[PDB]
Amino acid sequence: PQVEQLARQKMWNLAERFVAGESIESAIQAVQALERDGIAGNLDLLGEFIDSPAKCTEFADDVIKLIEAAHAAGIKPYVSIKLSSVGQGKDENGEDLGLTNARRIIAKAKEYGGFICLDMEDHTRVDVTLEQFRTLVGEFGAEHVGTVLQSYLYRSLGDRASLDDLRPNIRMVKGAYLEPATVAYPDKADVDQNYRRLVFQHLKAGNYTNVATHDERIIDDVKRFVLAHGIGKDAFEFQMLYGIRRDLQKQLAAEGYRVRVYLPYGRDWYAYFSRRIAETP
Ligand SMILES: Cc1cc2nc3c(=O)[nH]c(=O)nc-3n(C[C@H](O)[C@H](O)[C@H](O)COP(=O)(O)OP(=O)(O)OC[C@H]3O[C@@H](n4cnc5c(N)ncnc54)[C@H](O)[C@@H]3O)c2cc1C
Ligand SMILES: O=C(O)[C@@H]1CCCO1
Repeated sequence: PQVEQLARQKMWNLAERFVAGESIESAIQAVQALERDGIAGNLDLLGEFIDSPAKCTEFADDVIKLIEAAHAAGIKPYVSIKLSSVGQGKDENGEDLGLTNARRIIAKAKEYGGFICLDMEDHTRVDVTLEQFRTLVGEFGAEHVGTVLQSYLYRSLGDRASLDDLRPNIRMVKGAYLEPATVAYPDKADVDQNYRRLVFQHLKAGNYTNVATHDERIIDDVKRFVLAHGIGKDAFEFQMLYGIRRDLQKQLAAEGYRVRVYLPYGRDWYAYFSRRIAETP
């Protein structure tokens, strides 16, 4: 309705803190702005839990269009995908559709020297995502595909250790989803301690670690750990969501740490944006 135009625009203005815009062009412009401030980008097309196999494959094709556009602009493709957006769990001609679309995405990013992260979704998808991650590392190399472990899950430390033979690039996060006490630590102090164990164990193992958090107490303790263990500032990076603690993003880059910002865009922004709102301090 014409009467609702102002409210629709106001909601989008709220979301624009967290979402670059709705187009590939808006996302590329936002990454160029980050790079001018010494910060790297990690592109994501928004959307998840896509029901139709056709739409899952269209979504993968749109991620490929993004990778082509980034490359043509002189940006090394670094893209995060949710496998539920590209068909994970659905069979097409005897193979998992998420796996076959992820192969196409990673092959394209790798042609251009790029990288794909498999985001971690809710706990029901962890086993299949870790199985598919191991398969994809075998096909494309640990330099070209990474994944995520969530510190709120009891299983995560064991999962991290199980992956060490792959020398994998892993992003450590607290965890974005609603999870019961049989699956996830209810006490935030345990989530935060387990976060440190994941980062510290990954660094000691010599694997590339993405320290994805806006929690300054944790960030300061990671700086301390890296100093005490003689770890180079080329061996890991901090990561933050677009729009959150921009001051820290800039400060860390000025101190010579690597910083890479998760940079989402697209028309289907409601789910991601709703999680940002629910997280408000
Ligand atoms: C780059 C990146 C990628 C991620 N990828 C995944 C993934 O694939 N799967 C997954 O389950 N989780 C993922 N996460 C984690 C999930 O998004 C977090 O649980 C959430 O970001 C919690 O924020 P936090 O670690 O800053 O800490 P918190 O303890 O939640 O917050 C720490 C402080 O950060 C600031 N802050 C954090 N969030 C907000 C906000 N929404 N609004 C305003 N201030 C805020 C506040 O100052 C807050 O007190 C990712 C997080 C990051 C940073
Ligand atoms: O989708 C989300 O809310 C989180 C943050 C980025 C990747 O997974």
